[PDB]
Amino acid sequence: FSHFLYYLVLIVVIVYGLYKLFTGHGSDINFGKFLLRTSPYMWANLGIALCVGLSVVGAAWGIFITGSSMIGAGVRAPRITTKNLISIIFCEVVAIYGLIIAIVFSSKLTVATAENMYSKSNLYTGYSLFWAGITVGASNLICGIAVGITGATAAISDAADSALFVKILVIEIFGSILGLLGLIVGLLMAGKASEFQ
Amino acid sequence: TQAFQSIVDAYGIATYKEINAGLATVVTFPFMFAIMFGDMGHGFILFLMALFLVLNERKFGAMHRDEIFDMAFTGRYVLLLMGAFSVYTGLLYNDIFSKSMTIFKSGWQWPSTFRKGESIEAKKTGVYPFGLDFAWHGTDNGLLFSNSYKMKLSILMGYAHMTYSFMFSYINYRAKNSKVDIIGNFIPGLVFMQSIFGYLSWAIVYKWSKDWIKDDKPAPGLLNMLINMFLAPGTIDDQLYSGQAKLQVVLLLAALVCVPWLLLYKPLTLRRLNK
Amino acid sequence: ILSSIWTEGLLMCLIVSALLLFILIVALSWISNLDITYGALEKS
Amino acid sequence: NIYAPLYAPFFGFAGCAAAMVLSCLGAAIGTAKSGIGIAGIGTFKPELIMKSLIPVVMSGILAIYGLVVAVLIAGNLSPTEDYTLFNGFMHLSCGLCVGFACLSSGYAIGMVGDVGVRKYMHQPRLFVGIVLILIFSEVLGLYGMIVALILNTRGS
Amino acid sequence: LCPVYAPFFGAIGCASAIIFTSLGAAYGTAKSGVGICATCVLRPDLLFKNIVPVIMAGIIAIYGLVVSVLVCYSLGQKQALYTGFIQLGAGLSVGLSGLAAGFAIGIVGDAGVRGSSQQPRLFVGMILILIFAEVLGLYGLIVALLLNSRATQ
Amino acid sequence: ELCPVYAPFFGAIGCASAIIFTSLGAAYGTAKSGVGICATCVLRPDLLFKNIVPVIMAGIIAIYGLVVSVLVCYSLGQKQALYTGFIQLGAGLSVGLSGLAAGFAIGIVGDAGVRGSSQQPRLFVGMILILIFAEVLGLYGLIVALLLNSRATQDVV
Amino acid sequence: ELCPVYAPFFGAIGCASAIIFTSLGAAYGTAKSGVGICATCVLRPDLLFKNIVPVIMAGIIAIYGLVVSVLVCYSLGQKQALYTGFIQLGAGLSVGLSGLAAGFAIGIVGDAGVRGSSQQPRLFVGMILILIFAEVLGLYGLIVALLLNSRATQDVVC
Amino acid sequence: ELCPVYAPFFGAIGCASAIIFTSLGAAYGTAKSGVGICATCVLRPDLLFKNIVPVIMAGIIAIYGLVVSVLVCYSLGQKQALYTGFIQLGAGLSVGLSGLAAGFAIGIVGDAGVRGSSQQPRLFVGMILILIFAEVLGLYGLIVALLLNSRATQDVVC
Amino acid sequence: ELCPVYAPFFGAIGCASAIIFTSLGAAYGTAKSGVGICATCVLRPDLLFKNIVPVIMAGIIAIYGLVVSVLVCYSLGQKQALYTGFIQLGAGLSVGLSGLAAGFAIGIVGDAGVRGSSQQPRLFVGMILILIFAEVLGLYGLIVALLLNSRATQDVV
Amino acid sequence: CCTVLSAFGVVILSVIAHLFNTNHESFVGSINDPEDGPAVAHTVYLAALVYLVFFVFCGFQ
Amino acid sequence: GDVMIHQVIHTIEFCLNCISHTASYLRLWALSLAHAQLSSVLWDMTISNAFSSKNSGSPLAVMKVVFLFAMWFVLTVCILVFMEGTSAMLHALRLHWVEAMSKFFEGEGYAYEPFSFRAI
Amino acid sequence: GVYFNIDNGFIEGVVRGYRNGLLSNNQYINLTQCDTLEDLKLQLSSTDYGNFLSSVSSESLTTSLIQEYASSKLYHEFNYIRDQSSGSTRKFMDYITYGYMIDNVALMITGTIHDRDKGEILQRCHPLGWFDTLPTLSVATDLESLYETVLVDTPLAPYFKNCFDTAEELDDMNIEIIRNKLYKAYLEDFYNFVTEEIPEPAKECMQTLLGFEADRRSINIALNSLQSSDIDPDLKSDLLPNIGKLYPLATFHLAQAQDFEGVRAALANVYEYRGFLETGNLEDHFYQLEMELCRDAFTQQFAISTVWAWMKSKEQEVRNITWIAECIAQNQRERINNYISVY
Amino acid sequence: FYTVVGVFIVVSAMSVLFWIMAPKNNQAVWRSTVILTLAMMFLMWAITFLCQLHPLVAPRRSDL
Repeated sequence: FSHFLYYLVLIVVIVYGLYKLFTGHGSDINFGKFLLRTSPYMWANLGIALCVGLSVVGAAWGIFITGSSMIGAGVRAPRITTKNLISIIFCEVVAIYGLIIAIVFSSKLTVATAENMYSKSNLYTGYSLFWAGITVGASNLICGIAVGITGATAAISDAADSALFVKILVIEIFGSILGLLGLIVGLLMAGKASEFQ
Repeated sequence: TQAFQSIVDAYGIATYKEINAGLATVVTFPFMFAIMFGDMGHGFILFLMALFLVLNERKFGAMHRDEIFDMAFTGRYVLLLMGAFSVYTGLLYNDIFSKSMTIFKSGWQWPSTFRKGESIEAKKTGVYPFGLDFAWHGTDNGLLFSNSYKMKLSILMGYAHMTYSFMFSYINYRAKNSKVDIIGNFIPGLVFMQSIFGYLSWAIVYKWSKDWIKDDKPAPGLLNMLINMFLAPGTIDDQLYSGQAKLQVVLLLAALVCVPWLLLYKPLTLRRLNK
Repeated sequence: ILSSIWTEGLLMCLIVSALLLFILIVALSWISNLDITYGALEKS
Repeated sequence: NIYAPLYAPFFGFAGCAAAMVLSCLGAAIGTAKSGIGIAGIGTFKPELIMKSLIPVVMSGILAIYGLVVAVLIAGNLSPTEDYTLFNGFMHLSCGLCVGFACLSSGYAIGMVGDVGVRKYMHQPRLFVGIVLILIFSEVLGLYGMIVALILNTRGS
Repeated sequence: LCPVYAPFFGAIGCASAIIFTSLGAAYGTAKSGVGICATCVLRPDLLFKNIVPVIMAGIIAIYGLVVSVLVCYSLGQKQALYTGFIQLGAGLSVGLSGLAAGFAIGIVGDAGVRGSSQQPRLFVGMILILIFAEVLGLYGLIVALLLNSRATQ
Repeated sequence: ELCPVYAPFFGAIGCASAIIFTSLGAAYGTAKSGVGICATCVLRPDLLFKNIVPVIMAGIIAIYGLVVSVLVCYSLGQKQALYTGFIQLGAGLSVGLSGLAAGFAIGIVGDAGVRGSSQQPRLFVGMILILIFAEVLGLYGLIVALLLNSRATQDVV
Repeated sequence: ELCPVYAPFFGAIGCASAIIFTSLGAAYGTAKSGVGICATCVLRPDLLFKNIVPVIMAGIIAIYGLVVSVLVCYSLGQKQALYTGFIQLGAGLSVGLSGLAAGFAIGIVGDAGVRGSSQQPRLFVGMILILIFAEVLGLYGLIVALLLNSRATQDVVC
Repeated sequence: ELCPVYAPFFGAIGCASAIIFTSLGAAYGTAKSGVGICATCVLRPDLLFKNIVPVIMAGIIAIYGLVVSVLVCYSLGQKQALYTGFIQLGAGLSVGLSGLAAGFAIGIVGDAGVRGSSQQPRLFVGMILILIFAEVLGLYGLIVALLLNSRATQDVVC
Repeated sequence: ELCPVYAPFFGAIGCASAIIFTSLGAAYGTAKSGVGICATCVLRPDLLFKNIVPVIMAGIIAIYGLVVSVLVCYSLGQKQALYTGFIQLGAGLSVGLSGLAAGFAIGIVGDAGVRGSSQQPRLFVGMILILIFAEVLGLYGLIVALLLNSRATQDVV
Repeated sequence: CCTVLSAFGVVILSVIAHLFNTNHESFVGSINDPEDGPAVAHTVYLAALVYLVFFVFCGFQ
Repeated sequence: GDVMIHQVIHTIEFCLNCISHTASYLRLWALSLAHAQLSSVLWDMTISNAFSSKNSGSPLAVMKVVFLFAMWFVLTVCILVFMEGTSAMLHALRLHWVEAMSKFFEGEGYAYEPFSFRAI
Repeated sequence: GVYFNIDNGFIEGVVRGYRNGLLSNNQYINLTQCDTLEDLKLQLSSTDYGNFLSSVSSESLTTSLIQEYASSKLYHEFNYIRDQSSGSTRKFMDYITYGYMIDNVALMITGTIHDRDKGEILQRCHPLGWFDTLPTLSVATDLESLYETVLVDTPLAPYFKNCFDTAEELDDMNIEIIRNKLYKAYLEDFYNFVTEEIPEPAKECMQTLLGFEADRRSINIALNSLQSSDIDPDLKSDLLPNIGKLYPLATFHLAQAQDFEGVRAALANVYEYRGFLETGNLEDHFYQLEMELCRDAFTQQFAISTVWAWMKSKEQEVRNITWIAECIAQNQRERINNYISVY
Repeated sequence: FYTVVGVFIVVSAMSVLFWIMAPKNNQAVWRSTVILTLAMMFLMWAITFLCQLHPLVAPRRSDL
């Protein structure tokens, strides 16, 4: 039924676009004026909220992936249940990344005067906070899921042999590069963005 | 020190005659707790329910303890310190069940004649003697100041904890009498950590030291100072100290020279000692 | 002006209420996939 | 200026986000799917694990490929300088042609370098062919990064 | 500056702050309560120490209730879009965070209370895992209570 | 402008959804946990009248929806503000989509609990304790909707 | 009116698509054939370098996409015709969604070919011939896009 | 009005479609029949250059797409009638989405024919007979697209 | 106004759709019948040219599309009425989506009849008799589009 | 456990009643705070006496 | 090969962790903000409602204060002490296990457990 | 591997823990050095079997009681893993036990033709293949009155689709036909279940583990039909499963295989089963290939095929322990190292 | 700032005077607990004093 709706929305978009284009009014579907006239606080607050939301839905994702297999693998070998908690920690740090980026973004969130409200800088710092919240929340989502998967494999290879956890912790390190790189990119994107003035 | 030892040995049993990590834990774990748990009201409750177990440790020792209360009574001295530091830090904050304490003289005075319901500022008279100031309580922008203070507090205390626990590695490699491990891991680690985040922790203190309003200078942003120290070296938009643009290049080169040095010193000198 | 029907405010209420409804549909599809382990409740 | 409208940084920060999110998605698929195959042979011949960490490293390079172009798009974005819509469309395209390039290269490295590592515990002569197929599947993101760099220098 | 559609975002933020948080708390209660009911038919003396995942899922819903109450005391007929979208962000933050934290507490909790009946050393393990999943609701509550303080300034 | 013509639409949807989604939640809680009663009272029918508590705690969610539907219904008007319609939509959704979750949790916990309470009679107290935490979700949604509906027509123009 | 301001959007997404869908097809052709290479050279180690020809054959598809995307990139302009953007969008789709097809074909042929060529040594020539017939699809897409891209900026005006 | 600015868009996506939807049917006819050659010639490798006729007849429809894409490409202009763009879109769809059908039919018939022609050698002349009917479905689309493209710029004005 | 600029769009979509969907139906009817033939005469190859009837009757309903996609193609002008484009779209759809159904029916009846006609020799007459009813579907679609296309330019202005 | 809550109810509410009686600015000093100090102190001190009754009654248990 | 690869992993891990731990110590600000704001908005919901200069000495106005102090105190003890300080305890614990015991702590040893009848 | 650990997180990690109790080659060599069944019990007590024969005490300890209790703890571990399963996993666990239900049906209705007592023909039945109407197969003789009375409410009811009851009641010749045909329809249904609802990493490595069961059953039916069967190939082809690697070209030649060479030349064209019928014990070839296919099903992580690969490996472990304890109790040690160990 | 250095002098001199006057029974936990706790108390005092020595943000409220 979802494929029927995906086809129906596509058919309605094609029929509306071709009807609007054939009648000489095709510039009325104006995405640029939509970007110019929507409020920058929508993009800013939506970016902050999706940053701290999608970091947490990746952190909590990885936490259950390498938590349920840690508890399952700890039934026969209970000497992993404290040492291997660093795999919970590596997928938990992607939430503090999104938190400390969301607070730094919300510091740039003041009341702009209505005479200069849809200005160049106010609209720039809405766009920048939106996409720099998206590129941090999605990167921490994907990093949390990857660290959870490579910690769920580590929690079972630890219970197999003790000398394997040191060898497969390296894969968790290379997986946890990603959230820190998103942490860097989201600070470079909203680095030149000013407050709302 | 038994509860701290069990806490630190749950993670990893140390190797033979290594520096014990449960001997710096005995202060830092209740103190890093208290930085997160800062309140004289909740801290006194936790100190009181810990001191109830400390004063009654003879009747509770000869007793069958279930797992939760065995956890709580095995650490009856971790909770006494976790309450005793929480009272200290919640006296540093003005947070007594989320209320302020008008103990000392304030550094901020409010204007005497003002209309009702309007937004007013306070004029700085002095500085508050011990702890945070109590004129930030029912304040609109008090939470911005507490964000700045607690963020820089966390940065400096994490820097202090990391540079304190990094010296124990040097003491380990000195007790093992391995200068190869020292020159391969400690020194390229030390002048990589201190040249970036030691510089950040110094810059926070130096921004706190300068006035930036009496001097009529712009207060520099320290986030986009460390962003621009790696991206655009030598370009300083808001100058923080004299000689900044040429000293940050030296610190950047000292940090970047230790990425090949820490990676290439020890294997290439273990290979040289097999010839 | 952007439009007279699809104005600047309606069209960004229908984006907020589409994101929220997407999160709602995802979460309800998570809770709909929740099944009980019946073998650990029977006598057998 | 009719060639530099004020909504143009939307498509530049979209280029930043498409250059970072999809490239770290490809890097994460490539490191997780391959770490499954590396940890699967953890018990059967554990000595072949530290040699088999190459499809994890070559997956992590795909995030550096997106990092470079995300830095180079975010360095051309300032609220005080003029910024053409041509530049914004060009940054959207150079992030979009490196994100799906690194995504496809990460899918290829993840599908190759776990089957190869998982069959490598039987035949120790597979390793040269595994590294060769990983190079052929890792230049896929290098092609997209080359297009992104040429496109960034063209659009500014 | 303060339009007529501006309290839609605040009212829907106050809605979503309890809706998504109660969905997450309901998943964390139901999935981890199945594990309690499945575990305590062969070893029933672990019934009141396995009750911790549904308590933590309830704490999540309390965190969402706090944001919903604190958003609905700042709603007005003539508020700006600034207040409206900042209440929307304060709703979305605690909504996604409570939803994620409740899903994580539900999936960890039943596995933990099943491993605790076979191995008694896994009770401390499941508690230490669930404490990391509990504070994710706090990590959204921080952004929600910070965006609440910037409502009318 | 402050009181448009399309403003009672959101109020009527808020009056509808408060009873619709709580009836969905209570229906799942009655259904899933009544299948368990009808499956486990063919062998031990002496405890038929104590397994009924998931069904009752599911049916409380429909009363939570009914109260908010009546209180939104007696605040609707032709010339109400758009603010009032937005608040009534929010108060309808805050009870409906939270009592839906509470009813899902009550149905799952009740079906898992009345099947395990016939093999272990000590699990009944734990089932009641989990169902209280499942029913306070809908209670919290009721609290949020009452605090919205008190704010609905207060200083409206 | 004839060279609008939104005109390089179509050329930009045409330059993007010739990398996106072409690298997706080349990645499928390398991955699904490398599964068969790593699955058959367990017991046939000497055929390890004869079996790379599906993977090389799929990498030439990504080279085809690379060439057309670079050659589109060096014709994007700020004051570009909308005809030129339409032609570059068509030339990007013509390489991308045909190199995706050729990559699907090489990925499905090549693993079966390296699974059968380890069992029968005379099936290798047939595998190479079917892979030539599968690669010529992406070659056709490159021919269409190079004949198409050469017509962008021939008689453009305004 | 009669030759608008957006008029080469339909001509460009008709030049693109006639190779996209043609090559992704030719790829199905190559892959689905090549996994039937590589799985059959492990026991009968003397039939290798005889069972490859489904792959050849799947490659012929891609040439059918290539011819129509070239002939639509060399009739594109900046100022062309919208009728010409509609006709070129119709020709591109008529080749592409019918060569896709011909490729599906060749792919489904070809592996069923080559797996059966090694048990009974008198089924090869039946495979060719069914496969000519499966392959003429793209030739019909080529006839429709050439009769469209001959009508494209015949009596166009403005 | 009666003959707009966008009027040849519907005629070109009809001229394409007349052959596109009949090629899909003929492809299905050829593909399943070819699998049925190639799986039914590895044991009895004497029935090879006898069982070719479903492939021929599936190939006829593509000639049904090839007729109308030439008769619509030779009525496409630049300045044509919108009524003509609407009828040519209706004719293309009337042949296409009916020959697609006819091809589905021929493709199912064809392999179901050639896999069973190797056992019973007089199921061949029944197979032809059912395929005639399956091929008159495409014949009916051809009749509908040939009656439409004789009206697309009858009294147009 | 009612004696612990009652002892804290003596101590905390007695300190709160004394801080309302002396017009301390962390309790009276805002506009949203109550206007009359001892009027709130008179009804907090009686609650302190009520919790003292609970502390004495549950102190003999 | 066992020394060069180990030193590459040590270099990547250490240079990653110097950035990744100074941003992970910001949970000392995160959980402090959470504790302060929850202790504020619990006071404001429970006993800020109980403070009123009207009906001074009335039985309803003093049972209001009694019930709201009880509701405040059980919520402070249940959340802000037991189910908040346990999270602060565990976060100060992981700050030792990861951020402090990776700069100097090797941890490859085994415990001294002698042949003893007082441990059987 | 992104949606696996929702319902299958605890289930895999315990089964992965059960995998680590598989005896290695050194733990088998330490069992072949034993002199007494008591020494073998004490050697197994140091493994993860520890104190499973504790209620025996050295007097009633036979080599069949070891096979009883070592398999009984396998069955209780399988029941513990099955009780924590829900949804598609629990259905996958039920589909495993259906193949043991078929063997218990075919073992229960041969104990009534021979008029052996119902209490002793049920202790030989398999405990995992238990359905509630299994003792009530001792009520009728013919197939129709055992289907329409008992086997309709069983989950073996869709598998009686080709069993043609010609009103001949039962000899021993057609109960094997009914057994092979039920197992044929079951292999079809469980392959379609694996292809339909089981996710993709646990799909490709389970289709091979199940097509191997089909190929082994095809070769065993086509090779046991030489000695104790005289049947037509059109009736023999209804017994061979059509899911495997061996079906479309080689089971045809196994259907008209009238001689041993008709089997051997049919299995010479398939690539991984050639050489099985040349040298050595054929049953050992199939068990070795089963263990080599179960070994590389543990190497894929987020897969529910690890349950199948665990229980077949643990059954081979119980068979190896039973073979060793049969060797060290009957004092024959010429083939004590005939165990199969890939772990 | 010199009233931070003046407190550092009297904390550091006290810690040095306790390093040499620690009890001999449990030296490595007397001079490790007391000397480190004075360091951390001084660190949080210096951080909470220097944030208010030269502030950039003034306290601003409406209700007073």
